[PDB]
Amino acid sequence: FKNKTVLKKRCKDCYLVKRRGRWYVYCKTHPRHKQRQM
Amino acid sequence: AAALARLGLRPVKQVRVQFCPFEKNVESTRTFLQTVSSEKVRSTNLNCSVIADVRHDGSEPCVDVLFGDGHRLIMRGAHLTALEMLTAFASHIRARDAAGS
Amino acid sequence: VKTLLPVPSFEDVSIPEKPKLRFIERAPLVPKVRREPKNLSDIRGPSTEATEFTEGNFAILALGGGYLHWGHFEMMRLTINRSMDPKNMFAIWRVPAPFKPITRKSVGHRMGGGKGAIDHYVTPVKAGRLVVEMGGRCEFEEVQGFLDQVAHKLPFAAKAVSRGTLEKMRKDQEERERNNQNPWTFERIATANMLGIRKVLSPYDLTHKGKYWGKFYMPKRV
Amino acid sequence: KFTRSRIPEKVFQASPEDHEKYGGDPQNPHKLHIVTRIKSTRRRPYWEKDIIKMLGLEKAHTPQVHKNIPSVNAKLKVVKHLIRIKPLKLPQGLPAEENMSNTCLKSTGELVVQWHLKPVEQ
Amino acid sequence: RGRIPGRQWIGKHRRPRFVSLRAKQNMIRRLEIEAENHYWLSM
Amino acid sequence: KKSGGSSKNLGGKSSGRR
Amino acid sequence: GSKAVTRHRRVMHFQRQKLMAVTEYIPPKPAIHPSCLP
Amino acid sequence: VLADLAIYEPKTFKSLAALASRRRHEGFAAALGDGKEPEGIFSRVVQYH
Amino acid sequence: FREVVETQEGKTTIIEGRITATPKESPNPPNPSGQCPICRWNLKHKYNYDDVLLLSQFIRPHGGMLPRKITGLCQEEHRKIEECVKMAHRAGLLPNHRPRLPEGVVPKSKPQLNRYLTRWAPGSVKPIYKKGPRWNRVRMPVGSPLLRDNVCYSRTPWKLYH
RNA sequence: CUCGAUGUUGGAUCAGGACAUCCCGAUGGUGCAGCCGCUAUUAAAGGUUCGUUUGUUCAACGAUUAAAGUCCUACGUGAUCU
Ligand code: FES
Ligand SMILES: [K+]
Ligand SMILES: [K+]
Ligand SMILES: [K+]
Ligand SMILES: [K+]
Ligand SMILES: [Mg+2]
Ligand SMILES: [Mg+2]
Ligand SMILES: [Mg+2]
Ligand SMILES: [Mg+2]
Ligand SMILES: [Mg+2]
Ligand SMILES: [Mg+2]
Ligand SMILES: [Mg+2]
Ligand SMILES: [Mg+2]
Ligand SMILES: [Mg+2]
Ligand SMILES: [Zn+2]
Repeated sequence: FKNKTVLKKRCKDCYLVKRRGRWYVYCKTHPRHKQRQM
Repeated sequence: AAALARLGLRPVKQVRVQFCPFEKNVESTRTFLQTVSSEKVRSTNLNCSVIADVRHDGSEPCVDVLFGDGHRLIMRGAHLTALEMLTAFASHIRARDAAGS
Repeated sequence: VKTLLPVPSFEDVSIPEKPKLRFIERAPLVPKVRREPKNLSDIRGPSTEATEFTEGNFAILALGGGYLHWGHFEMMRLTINRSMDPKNMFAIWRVPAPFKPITRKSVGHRMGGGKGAIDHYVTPVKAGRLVVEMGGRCEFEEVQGFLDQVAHKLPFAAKAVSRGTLEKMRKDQEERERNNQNPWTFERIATANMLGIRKVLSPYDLTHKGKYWGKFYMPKRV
Repeated sequence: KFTRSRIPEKVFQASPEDHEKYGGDPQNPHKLHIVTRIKSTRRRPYWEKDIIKMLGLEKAHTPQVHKNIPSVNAKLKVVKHLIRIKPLKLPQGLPAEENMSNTCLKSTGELVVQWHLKPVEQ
Repeated sequence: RGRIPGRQWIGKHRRPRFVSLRAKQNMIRRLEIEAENHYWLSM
Repeated sequence: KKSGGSSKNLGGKSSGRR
Repeated sequence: GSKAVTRHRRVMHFQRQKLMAVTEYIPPKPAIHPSCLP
Repeated sequence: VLADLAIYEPKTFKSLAALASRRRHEGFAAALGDGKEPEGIFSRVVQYH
Repeated sequence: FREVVETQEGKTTIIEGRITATPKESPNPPNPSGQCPICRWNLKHKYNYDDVLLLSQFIRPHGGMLPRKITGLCQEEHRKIEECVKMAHRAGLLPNHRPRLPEGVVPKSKPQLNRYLTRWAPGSVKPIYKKGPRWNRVRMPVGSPLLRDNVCYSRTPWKLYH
């Protein structure tokens, strides 16, 4: 998880989900793509 | 076919799709045939027969699945969607496979 | 039967011999000796030069006033020359090279003792001016990507535009002024000095009409 | 710099829609204004202070009558933001020597020549 | 916390003032009076 | 406290001619 | 004081703030939302 | 006087409250109408001259 | 509506579908020209989170929203009802539309806090530990901005931030 | 602001607070096999050494430590000391 002001999907397997009041990027194929809205 | 190809047809022994194409309630069952008759799904297990039985009796469409364990799944598609039948079919594959192993 | 549509043809378009952006020098050819006043009104208000397309079809529009130093020109040049197709694209400068001298006093010194020495040069830009103009055998979606990337790095509010989006932008502003349901507008009040309001306004507000504040431009103001 | 303000002449050209809204007659202009100061001269330039005095408007909320003529209007325009201008209406005509002492200026701008302080029998 | 640098209502950094609904209505009320003044000064 | 420079512009102090 | 052109957005005189507030664009509102009609 | 009436003449004050309430309801009826309705009985103003 | 029944007898499962009774829209809508159920009955701007008789017609048996393509609502009204349903659940106004619980699951006892006009999900909101100055106060949202155009019978407009 | 005086470095004594965390806790990512690391989220309850030279704050060096944190407090503290 890296904090990001602008969330961007980095591959086709990234999906945007809003959890605990903020947006996240989750990716099972490449966990390094995981992002947290700052 | 992509979602059903991931799971495979390993525990399945036969799949028989019966419908009367001149009737008005066969579209879901014909869509089920399109998905399971795909080369991707069929290539997951070459010992599983996929049979299409066309009829003109006026009977309601049926999908009869025989698993290797000996259990049967009968999905009557007159009032089922192709997605529902494929979801149920996937669920029983996920179960019968565990029982055998 | 998915319906296909015709495609525009750019065969009639010509490409210059040097499509890339030329190099901009830090300082003018001959260095200036006479030191100049700050003259902040060169970035204040609407632009009256380089507001229309000349050769190309696409550009970066300035939505505010500012000064372009040499560091900005290098960012524009390299970013554009790298992202463009020399065969089917071409770009030109719509702003002159830095000519306005900016003095600085040596660090640590007190107020007074005359004026500082010329440090660097800048190019003043007003709101509504085209900074770079592109064209060639290309659509807007092709250049808009890296043009907006450049526009974001400018010291003022900027945005990539085309002959169409610029025209629509201007006609949309005129439409808002006509159908405005508010019976009170900044212009009417200011020009008639209603409420004695000119005691808190500027002489320039008679022409800017509340759309401009310092170097900032407010497009939502009618 | 803050200076006196030149008002464009177009500001004082009434449109047909204005005549409907306010009810004036362009062909029969009113003769006299009713002018009342409703704003302070504090925090206003001295030239505005000076004109308020000339018009006899030093005391707020005190109606003064003035001639509706270009010269007077020129002064009124300088301080238009400090005052309220209404037309003097004469529903029973001008006061005469007999009724000089029985007049009252109503809030509607009508100067009546009889003031009985009685209810209307009608 | 939440201090305003220097004096509140002067200088570079100031306490922000906001326009209330009644401040707007007050201004519009005087705009209507002046608009009518314009009319009666036109004839 | 660094020592500063000086202005090199002299004269120019005439009053208005009226 | 600050100059007429500043790097930050200069604070306005309160009377000017009110002027801006009172002269904001008001869009024409239709009686019936156009999406609610054939 | 209104404060004095509330303390020492509560029946007169209730009548005044009723009168105000009646005039308030007449206002609403008038505002809702399109001019067809005649003026309310308590809304009529006595004119002086 | 359509029900799906799974009947397992011996080694053979049978999946079927039956058509049950379907409710019909009340006859003679007051605004036949209306383009969605809301404006066909002149209900636009005239319903709130507590109008469960209205809201309950557009939700699934377990409390979930129904698709806009099925109900026929417009995007604007569909979003208003969606937010209103979330507030109705959180206020406890839909006690017979609770989530489906798998066999053997009994929720633990949780503290009961009565609430209404709840915009956010309780677990996703942090305490306001620093309120900030009067001129930059952190506010507690109440209600939904989607309902800002609802008919207001008072002279004060709806306060959406407390 | 204070010159009809608001005592000026470092140290001693006692420490209050911030977290932009040095150690200890909980997590995501890794060019994370493991052992060690790097990076980010969360965490301020508790802890954060002794010495040689130098007035020193620092710095270098010796020996340790789970770690020898960054800062604010009139560069905290002289009607408590030096
Ligand atoms: S179309 Fe009328 S409210 Fe949706
Ligand atoms: K920028
Ligand atoms: K200040
Ligand atoms: K002193
Ligand atoms: K020593
Ligand atoms: Mg202060
Ligand atoms: Mg001279
Ligand atoms: Mg002189
Ligand atoms: Mg100045
Ligand atoms: Mg003293
Ligand atoms: Mg401590
Ligand atoms: Mg932290
Ligand atoms: Mg100290
Ligand atoms: Mg002391
Ligand atoms: Zn990814």
